[PDB]
Amino acid sequence: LPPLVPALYRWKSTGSSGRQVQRRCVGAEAIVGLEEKNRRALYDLYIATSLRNIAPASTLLTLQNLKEMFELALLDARFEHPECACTVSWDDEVPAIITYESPESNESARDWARGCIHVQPTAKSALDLWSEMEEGRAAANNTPSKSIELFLLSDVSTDSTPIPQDATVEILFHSNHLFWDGIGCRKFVGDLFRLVGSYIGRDSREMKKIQWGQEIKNLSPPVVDSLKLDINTLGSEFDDKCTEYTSALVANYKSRGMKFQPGLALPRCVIHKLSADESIDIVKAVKTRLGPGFTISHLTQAAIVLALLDHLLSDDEVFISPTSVDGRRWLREDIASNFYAMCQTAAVVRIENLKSITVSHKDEKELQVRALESACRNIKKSYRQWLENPFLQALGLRVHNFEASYLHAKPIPFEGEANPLFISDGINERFIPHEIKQTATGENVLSVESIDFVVNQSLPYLAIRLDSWRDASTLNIIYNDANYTEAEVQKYLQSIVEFMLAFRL
Repeated sequence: LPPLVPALYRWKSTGSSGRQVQRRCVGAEAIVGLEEKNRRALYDLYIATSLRNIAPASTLLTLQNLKEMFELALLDARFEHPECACTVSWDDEVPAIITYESPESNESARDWARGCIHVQPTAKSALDLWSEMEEGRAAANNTPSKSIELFLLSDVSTDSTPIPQDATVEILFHSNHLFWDGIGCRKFVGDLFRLVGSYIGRDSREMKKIQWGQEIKNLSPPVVDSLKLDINTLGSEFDDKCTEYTSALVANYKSRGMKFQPGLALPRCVIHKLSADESIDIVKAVKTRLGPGFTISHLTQAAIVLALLDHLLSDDEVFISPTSVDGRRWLREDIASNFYAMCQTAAVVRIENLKSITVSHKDEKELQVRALESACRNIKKSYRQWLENPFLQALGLRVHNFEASYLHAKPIPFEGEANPLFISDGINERFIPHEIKQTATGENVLSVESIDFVVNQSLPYLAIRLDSWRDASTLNIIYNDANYTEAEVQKYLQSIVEFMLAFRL
């Protein structure tokens, strides 16, 4: 297994002015950056936010003036976090190249921001537009997505129609996954919602010009150089643990699992929003039944497994799932909480003795609870083997480099069957505010009602995401519609939800 490598991934000035820098991407970046996949938007991130106009009656909003305010916000945000204007290129190597260049002029910067914000008077939701964009893609037939763009939608006649009191404005954020992980992208949405507050109800042309060039130092530093651990100190324990992961990875590609139909078509999504009341009861049941260190994310992973067992093989089968985790805790404290580029690593969930946890929905509640509890303890114990290790972020970078190379070499890496994968997105309040306010007055202007986070799926496994907003948990399953019917995914999602609900006290 090739080593890191830190020098290989640092920012480099590409010319005399210092205004353009580039770096070879690393780890999970290399996976989502694979040229043949990135050009087809195969891992693109979308965040669908539904907002409600709760502003004072004297605040006049239109799609046209919202676009103007978000252009201003996006410029401020580019200064704070220039990942939003990085671009991608490739040579003959597997890892993508990430470039950042300061705007050549304030005019050029303004042109760029205008180019990233779009509006439509329409009744379509943000997710309706995702569907349309993916259908349109696809039909249009090979250019990588921008780091970020926004689409503002509202059911009004024109872009100068005042948005009625309590009317919905939807925003779809669309990002090339190369330049962010889910955390960084949501943090950036939060930043835009903060920054746009400066421009509601005002002389923006007269405001202090941004000194372009000065934001280069605001790019997230290279992950390798940001670690607590000195990677030069690594040895055979590190190599063995990396090999344990890559062995699990390769075996997961080849393992028995959920049947799928071969092919490739469009990414699709099925969403189940649990009520706040249900979510609070589920979280309480986890705390009570299982205690500290256990979470609804563990329970969801447990329910995924029980739903899989109920849906379906060898006596000694082990459920093995190479998952990804946020790597920020492995970064130095003064970097870790302000990191917008990809910062992901890897763990392997393992659950043995599947027969002992095989329960139907018609079995006694106590049997189901006991099965879920067993699985949760297996899940948490698994994570412990990975998360307690100080080299884990370094391992992620190294093994994900390998994974990118594997996926380049094997474009159809699953055959016949693929087990569902769980991704926890966590609590959205960490990153995005409940309201957009007029900053000068503190007045609420737009209520952020719902947040749905989607990542395009071009591989044949069910990718199951959990997050939370306003104390309500949402489960989303993203799948490719060549591989499953919507009905079977819905059936599976409902099964997972039913087991989660069964855990309630």
